[PDB]
Amino acid sequence: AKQDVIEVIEKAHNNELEPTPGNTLRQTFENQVNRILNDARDKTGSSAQKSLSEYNNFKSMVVSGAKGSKINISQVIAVVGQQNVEGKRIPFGFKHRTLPHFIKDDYGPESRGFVENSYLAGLTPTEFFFHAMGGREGLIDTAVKTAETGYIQRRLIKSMESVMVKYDATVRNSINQVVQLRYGEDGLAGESVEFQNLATLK
Amino acid sequence: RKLRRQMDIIVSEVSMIRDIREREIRIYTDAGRICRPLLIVEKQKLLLKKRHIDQLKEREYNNYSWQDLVASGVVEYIDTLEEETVMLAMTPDDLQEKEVAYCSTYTHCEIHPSMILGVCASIIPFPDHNQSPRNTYQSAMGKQAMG
Amino acid sequence: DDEEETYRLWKIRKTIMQLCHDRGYLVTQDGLDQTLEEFKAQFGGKPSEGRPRRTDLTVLVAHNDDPTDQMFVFFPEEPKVGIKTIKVYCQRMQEENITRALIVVQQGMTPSAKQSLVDMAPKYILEQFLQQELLINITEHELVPEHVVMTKEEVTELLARYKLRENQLPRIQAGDPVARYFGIKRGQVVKIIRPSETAGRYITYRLVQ
Amino acid sequence: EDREVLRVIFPTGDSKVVLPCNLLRMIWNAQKIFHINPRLPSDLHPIKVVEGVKELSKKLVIVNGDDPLSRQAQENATLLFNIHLRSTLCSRRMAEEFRLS
Amino acid sequence: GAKKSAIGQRIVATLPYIKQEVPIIIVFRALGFVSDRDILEHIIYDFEDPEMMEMVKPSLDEAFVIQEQNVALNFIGSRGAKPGVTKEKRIKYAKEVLQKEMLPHVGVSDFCETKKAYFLGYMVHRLLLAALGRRELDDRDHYGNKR
Amino acid sequence: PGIVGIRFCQECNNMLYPKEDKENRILLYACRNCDYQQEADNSCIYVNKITHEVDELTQIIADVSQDPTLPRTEDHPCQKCGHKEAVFFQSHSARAEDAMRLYYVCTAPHCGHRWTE
Amino acid sequence: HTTLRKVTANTAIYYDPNPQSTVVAEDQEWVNVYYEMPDFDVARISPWLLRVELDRKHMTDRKLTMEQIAEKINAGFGDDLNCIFNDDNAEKLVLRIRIMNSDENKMDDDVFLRCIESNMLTDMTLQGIEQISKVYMHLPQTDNKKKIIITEDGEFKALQEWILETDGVSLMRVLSEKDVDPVRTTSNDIVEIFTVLGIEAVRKALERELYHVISFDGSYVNYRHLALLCDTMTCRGHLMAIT
Ligand SMILES: [Zn+2]
Ligand SMILES: [Zn+2]
Repeated sequence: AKQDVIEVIEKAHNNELEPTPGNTLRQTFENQVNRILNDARDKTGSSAQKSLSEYNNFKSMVVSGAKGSKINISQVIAVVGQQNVEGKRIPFGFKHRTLPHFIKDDYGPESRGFVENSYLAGLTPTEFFFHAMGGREGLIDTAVKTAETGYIQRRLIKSMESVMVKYDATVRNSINQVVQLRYGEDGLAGESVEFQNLATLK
Repeated sequence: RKLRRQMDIIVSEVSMIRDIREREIRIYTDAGRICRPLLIVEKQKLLLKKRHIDQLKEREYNNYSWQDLVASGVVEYIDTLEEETVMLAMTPDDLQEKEVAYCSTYTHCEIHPSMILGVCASIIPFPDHNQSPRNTYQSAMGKQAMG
Repeated sequence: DDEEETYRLWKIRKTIMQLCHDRGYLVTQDGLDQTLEEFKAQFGGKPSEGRPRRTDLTVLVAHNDDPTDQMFVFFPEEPKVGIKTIKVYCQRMQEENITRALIVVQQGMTPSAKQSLVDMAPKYILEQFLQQELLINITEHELVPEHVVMTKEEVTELLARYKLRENQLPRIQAGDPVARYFGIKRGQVVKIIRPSETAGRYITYRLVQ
Repeated sequence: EDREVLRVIFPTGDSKVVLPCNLLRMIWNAQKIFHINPRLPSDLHPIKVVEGVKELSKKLVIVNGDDPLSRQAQENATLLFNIHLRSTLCSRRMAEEFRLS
Repeated sequence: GAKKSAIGQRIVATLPYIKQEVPIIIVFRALGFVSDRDILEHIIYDFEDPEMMEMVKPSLDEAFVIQEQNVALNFIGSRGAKPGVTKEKRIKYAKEVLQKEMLPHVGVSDFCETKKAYFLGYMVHRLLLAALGRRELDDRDHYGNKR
Repeated sequence: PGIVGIRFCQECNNMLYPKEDKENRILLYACRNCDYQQEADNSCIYVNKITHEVDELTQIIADVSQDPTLPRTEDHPCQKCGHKEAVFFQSHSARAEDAMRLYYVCTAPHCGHRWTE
Repeated sequence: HTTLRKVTANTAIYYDPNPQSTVVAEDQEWVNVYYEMPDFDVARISPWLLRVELDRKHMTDRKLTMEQIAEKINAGFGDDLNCIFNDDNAEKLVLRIRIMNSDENKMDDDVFLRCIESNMLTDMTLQGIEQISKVYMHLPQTDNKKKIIITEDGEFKALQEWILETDGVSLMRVLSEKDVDPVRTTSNDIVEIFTVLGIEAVRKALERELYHVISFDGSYVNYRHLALLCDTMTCRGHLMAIT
């Protein structure tokens, strides 16, 4: 993978990289490098999930859905993979380089935040820092979204609070104005329904 | 840079920045800047030799300590906006010839990579083996521990 | 060019012939379906320096129940219209004894004319249609359910069944593109028949206020 | 007539719907409770499957009324359910697949 | 508009202790440079680059009407914290603004009007580079910008 | 065409402005604060490059060759003096349109030759 | 939306005393060609020249004709402006411009001529619909955007057809244009559906948007609860924000 990223990088230095329609040459380059690196971590993930024995306990917690997902096994055994900030690969905090160690204008997989080590073998120093940059974006979202999702939850209730199914079975808000002739248009409480196929259709 | 490494006219605290493309040079004596020490690398060799480490090993009753290490030009304080003009090597390993030269120019080497962690995150064993929010939670629960 | 302006005069005429058909005015089956070349044969291709001048495009359709009622669809030739222009049209409606008529405006109506339309409620009613609002029949879009305007007999029987006052229905304001389409006036009630994925069909009633 | 209505209500032919009672489970429950042998020929008259759903569909009442406005508003409320309930209880499926006694 | 389209991009300074904005070339003439060759000599360090020349040109046409130093100080003093009753009360007021509250780190005293000229021309020079795009916009969070 | 440029008066050192001579149909430049006039040699006035294909070799500074943080290859020898070290970098320019093209700057003292491949 | 600045290479204003002067090297050829039989110069030719370049890439990309641009410029500004252009033979594609001939029959000229440029480059509107920034073209792989036809056998056949997806919306004009599908065209923006297709289309197009953000995660919320929220909002007769 890291050798196929060096070819895509070398093709763009000589201008041989042709932009995909609707995409800046920076947008087509940031896509082709993400198409390669995702296939890398998607391949090494599925190569790690073939190796697990029937007696493995991770496979026991994943297969029954009790806890964990198939993508946590990949990162433990195989590769943690690309680390993203704001949906984009790690940006340049310094001038044209990510950390003091890297050389200016290094777009290679290591410089821009791809972590090729698994939590078991342990992350190298910089991969530890980029992994910390991708986790901060998780902590922040969880702190910000809750206060928005709670101010919306309060607005939806105060506007609808008094709508109720009257004895005519017509749904009417607090004024007696008619919101619906029957509740939900079929007039059925929502807890007793199930999914079904029509089988005459199609 | 030579006068700062001998600490003659310029305290080690003054930071100096040559920005080539815009042609400026900046010298900040200002207070509040934040700077951490680094080893210096001249050519491909560290300026920290073995004779420096033997004297520090015996540091007791030598009256020979960090300030006598800084005054020999071996270590250097480098604040942030001067880290934009520097090439750092993680360890002396990166200085040796790898036959495929990433960079031959390394101008400073870091003392140890694990000094990037604070006081409450320095108590975690093997912090690089954990998902990143899990070193952040221990920072919160390391301050609440009965002891 | 003049091929586009001949094509535009083809939609506007066609879409209007669907209004008059959906409001229940007698419209022949041939006038509903016109191939452009057949339209280009009747009104002759290029409007500019050509036989259609934007006048003589006028449409006179008679209501299904009453042959006397009828209606007009007027096409002004001016980019904008003004009270002196409408007063010409209203003088024509007075001449031919009708009441209801339509106006298809190219660009917009002068702010003094819009009130002049309201100035006559009982005697004559006129409706402003921008040249674009007729370029497409919104009744045939997927989002818009079938609307049906209801007779007074059916609204009385409705409000008795559910025992509703008139103001307890949902509303559809008279400035609504599907209110203009069906020429609905404040106080009428419309019947929205739309397919649903729970009931399989549902009938909503909107009052127009 | 119902197969033409469904293709109007469900373009893209998504057949997965949410309805009040499960027919395929309850037809399947009345096979096990009554010990029906599907290898054997059924005794269930193919008319009494037809006259029984018609008499059923009248006993499912969302909207109560005798008015022509009340009749039309039930046929719409129970529309997609009576369509589903006439697919699975069809006189043929009872003779072949289910073989209910 | 008719004027906005023709002019192009005009540069303005928002000074401390002035109610509203002031054009730039008014601020250089307030500091004692009469000619436009001297004003553009501080802002644009190389005249052979026309790309910058075209950037500044529309900001000379906005300041064209005030050609004199003492007219310009009066242009400023009109906008002060309170308008001076007598004219020379305003010119005395605006000059005290340029001496003290204008860029005080360069100098507070008298002939510093030259020292304030280059550096204030350097703000206007570096604002062009980000308008032409020959440099990166400074980063709000870059931790070398912090004290 | 040319990107043109300013001209200054020789007395008050102000900005000359282009104006038309109606009698002789000859483009003139005139300061607005004096009577000074001068004949236009260039005959072009306002020129604007919208496509703005820009030559970076003009902006690049030869001093860039001293930066440790830039990469360098001995693959590409210098075109002038035939020196093996070349320190290459990208646009480093906002509003560059789309360019990943590398620009090369020759190392060794005082050569400073700057090429693009 | 294609402004004339999209296709323009560079622009320069020149001073020409007479057209046959041609301070530029190349123009002199075809300049004389049009002035062998010069027309509508009867008044006089304004000296101030505006000479713009057009990149053949962007010209051939959008299938633009120099004659087409000549029309829209002359039509937009009227007879106050004269326009002259190359054949495609020219490797460098040039469009000459001059001030009104009859204007010779305030604002100066070079100032007023630069005021025309900065108005043109933004305001020309050569093609398309203003407020439409970009339009993407792709074949959808999701069965919601795939046209699905009932064949002669009654089967559902999902067809792949090209669909466009615009950045920015003006719905009323997009629907009106030829070959664009009136029925199935839709926008996600509500208020422009309200003002165009009615309050009923908002009742449906709102429950199609809410059902998209809720079921995008793969999560599922019953249709009953979506339809009541869209009933409470639109039952007053107009869009009722929750605020
Ligand atoms: Zn002068
Ligand atoms: Zn060389």
